[PDB]
Amino acid sequence: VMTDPIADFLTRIRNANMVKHETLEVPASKIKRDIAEILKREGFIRDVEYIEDDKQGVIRVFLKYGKNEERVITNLKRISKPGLRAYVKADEVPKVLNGLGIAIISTSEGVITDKEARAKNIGGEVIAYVW
Amino acid sequence: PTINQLVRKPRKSKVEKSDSPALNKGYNSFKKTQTNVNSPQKRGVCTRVGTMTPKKPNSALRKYARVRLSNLIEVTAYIPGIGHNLQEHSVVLLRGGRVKDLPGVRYHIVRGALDTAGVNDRKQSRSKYGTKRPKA
RNA sequence: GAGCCAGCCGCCUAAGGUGGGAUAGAUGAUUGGGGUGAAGUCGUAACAAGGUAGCCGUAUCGGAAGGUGCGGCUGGAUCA
RNA sequence: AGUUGGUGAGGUAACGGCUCACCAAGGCCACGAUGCAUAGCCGACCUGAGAGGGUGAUCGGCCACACUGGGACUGAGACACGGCCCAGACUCCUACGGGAGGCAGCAGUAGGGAAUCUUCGGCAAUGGACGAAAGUCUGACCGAGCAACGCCGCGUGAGUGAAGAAGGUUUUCGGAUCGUAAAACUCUGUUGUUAGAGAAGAACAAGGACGUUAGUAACUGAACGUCCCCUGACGGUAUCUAACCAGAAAGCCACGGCUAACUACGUGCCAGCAGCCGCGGUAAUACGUAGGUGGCAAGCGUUGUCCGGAUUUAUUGGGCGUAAAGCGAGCGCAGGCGGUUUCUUAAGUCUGAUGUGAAAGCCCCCGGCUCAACCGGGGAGGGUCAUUGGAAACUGGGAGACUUGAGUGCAGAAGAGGAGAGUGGAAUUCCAUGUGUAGCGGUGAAAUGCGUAGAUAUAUGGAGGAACACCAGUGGCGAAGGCGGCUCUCUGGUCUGUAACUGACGCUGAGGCUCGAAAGCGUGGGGAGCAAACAGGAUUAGAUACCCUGGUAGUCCACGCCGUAAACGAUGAGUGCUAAGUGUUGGAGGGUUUCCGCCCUUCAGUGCUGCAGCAAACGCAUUAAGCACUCCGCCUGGGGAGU
Repeated sequence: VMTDPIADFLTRIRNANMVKHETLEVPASKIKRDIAEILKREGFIRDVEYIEDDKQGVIRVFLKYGKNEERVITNLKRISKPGLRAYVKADEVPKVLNGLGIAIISTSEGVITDKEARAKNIGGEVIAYVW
Repeated sequence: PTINQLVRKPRKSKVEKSDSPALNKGYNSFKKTQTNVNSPQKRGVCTRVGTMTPKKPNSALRKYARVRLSNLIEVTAYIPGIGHNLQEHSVVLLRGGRVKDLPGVRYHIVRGALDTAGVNDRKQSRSKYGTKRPKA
């Protein structure tokens, strides 16, 4: 039984990236769209576009590559996996690779990156890393 | 294991042993009681002194003396240095330290520190073996 | 006279006696297995197809190592 | 079994089974009751990158005990640390009738132990008790004394000084090193000794005078302000000054690798050494002395103990093909985890204010002893705490809506899936009869054996039990163990199509229950072959074994029992994603079509090759041992022993 869909989304991206092809289809829902957006602004995902018929689905995502054929997004990792949720207070906000990476947190005012948290003194639940 | 298991399972450890039990007496007075006495030494009476043979591949005649510690437990210790004065019925101290080329003994006495006499010739490392500096 | 006290009686209970049990430790003729020991007497199961392929469960036998029978495996050489 | 609750009474500073009489049968337990065992608890200290782990001695807070066990009186306050009464063990005095006693207060004594001090001075300060005040008491306390036990500071001198004095040690006998090290000269006194000078710790009650402000008829006084006056255990102590002397003041461990620092002489698997590797049987950098060198230095080594390095209990931070480790497999209560969307609430979550987290500690700033320990002031840190205000993404709780997961309907397909009831042929063997004559059978070689009471062979018929030749295939079905002659009655599961229908009804699953090869047990049957035990024959030094001739239980049937295998793919289960090629069992669609013989698309199993990735290699790779989440089981050096 699919019991953790955000992890599935990240794993799909990691798979489709490691073999180096370009598009990707995933059943759509509330937060998946949001983390897709966040991953798009930062210069990680080339483009997304939302398409829906009668149910979930479907967030198509076109990956991004370097001109010299090298991968920009280099890995992915979930943190607050079910069974053990992980929270962080404002004076604990993680910070991956001394800035060269980002992490994504679910503040009580929405889903934002980490710098946007420390510029606001909020905590919340952390979803995932990426670098 | 899954985190939920360690929740419902203790996840213990493997508590270590000691290398010199006779130095933590299993008490005996007035009513033969339990241990908190992890001393650095004790004493006893030499019940007999002789020599014994080591195991292969070494070869010698190691000089030993069986003792009886005050806390009513038997022990077969070792004596260092060249020569000695130990004979039957003599009080002496016991310093903890194992000796590997011989099996059965894990304590050896301290030289000069008690009834036993210090070694009588050494001139270089007399701290051990209990030899007073020669003042001519 | 009221009121009070010494003395006497009554319930409660520490130590004590008796009884059947519970439980921990030393100790004992004799006995069961284990480890170690320098050179012992007996045989040679396994390692090559170790000279009857090994192994596992099981029943029986025998100075001992082991043999035998049923069922199972390949982590079996050789081989059409 | 006063246990739990109730009615009533009694009682206590005070509510209450605290105690009594009556009534009813409750209470707590897997979220660990009851029992057994160890420990006084905290501020803190030690270690660690950190999470943590281990200790609760000096200093502060609390609790509890006073020779062992009971009881209460006086009192605001005790069931009372130098108080009383009773019982008990111990010590002491009697004139025998009877009495006395409790250093776990400060010193000291015996005993135990590896191991821990003076039977000191003084109320000068601070604090207490009584007193109107002087004052008295104060082993609290302040000081003195002992112990390198800990931490901090300072000496055992400094400048110049060589072709290397003497001597050691060694040597290719040339020298080399100890070494500017010594010598010799020029200086200093922290230190030592002496003689002088020499404090801070002291603020005061009391007593004298002198006022002011409340109260009176008034002043005696009170409550504070101003001045004289009064006292040191430490102790002539800290401290300063002047004189004199290089003079009185360095040991300890180690030198083969880990590890910094090498050569002689001595002994010869003896003496001996070692934390681990290991050295020692004739030229030892490892044993012993000598001489050099290195590390620390008023200290240095050895033992004992706690944390580290240990990612070796893996939350940060490990693993299960063959190295230790997936239960033999299922069914499933409890539990852990959960599809997508609207509104809602605000337990979990983040955030704000207040209280609170003793003092001394660790840390930050500042300051005082000639610096340092130390001392002083001021700040932060620590809660999972309590109250109160916000936000609404995530998880949870409430009212909803959906259809992909799950399931049901309708239409089809395959199968050694199971139980019960009968039935077929071939073969081996025993029996009946005809023929038939001397052998059969067995081995590497032989023998034992059956035969002239006619054997083997051969032909005809009868009996009985067991297993199913060919089809048979890396084929099929089952959850696993496993299921193959044929036909019938009962009966389970899987797969493809359609998309009627309910609306997340799911997954996994400790304890429990079910199934469970072969061998084995019980009761009753049946018994052809085969065969543990056993007998005989052989080979062999021996052969209770391999080879040969016989043969009992067993192997089969019914109902019970046991519950184990290398029960294996040594590979737990659910679910989703990531190149290809090649066969094969069962399907559904589309073209060619006589396709029922090709070609194309797709679902489900089932094999071989192979790319990313992974792996210590061997290898695995859409039937992952790749990438990831959920739930379960298991492991932590080899023996001792699954004892």
